[PDB]
Amino acid sequence: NLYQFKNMIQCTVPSRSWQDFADYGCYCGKGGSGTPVDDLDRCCQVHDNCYNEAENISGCRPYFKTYSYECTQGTLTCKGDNNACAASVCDCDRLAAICFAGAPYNDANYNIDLKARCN
Ligand SMILES: [Ca+2]
Repeated sequence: NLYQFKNMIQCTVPSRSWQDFADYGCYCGKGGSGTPVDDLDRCCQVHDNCYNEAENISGCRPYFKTYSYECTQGTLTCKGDNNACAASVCDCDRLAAICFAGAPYNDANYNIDLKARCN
């Protein structure tokens, strides 16, 4: 769920406030369309697409599904007790969190005008 994803981000990128990734480019947060503006945005595009794919699973609601995971000593792990939905969503979140940690953060790309720039 989003709370868990927030925690994944807090654990792979403790140097930023989680909310720095909640409204960035065309895909991080709200958004879900247009040209990814940079590598961080591309991380979010893959994440968004990953969620859309997980939503094909019956009863699978990525913002809400509580999965089983651990963030310890620099590593994120999706646990074996996860059903197909939980495993898929956890993987989406894990990969995105790792992606965020390796992407440059451009302040100019925070809170961009989606209606104008993400068509
Ligand atoms: Ca999004």
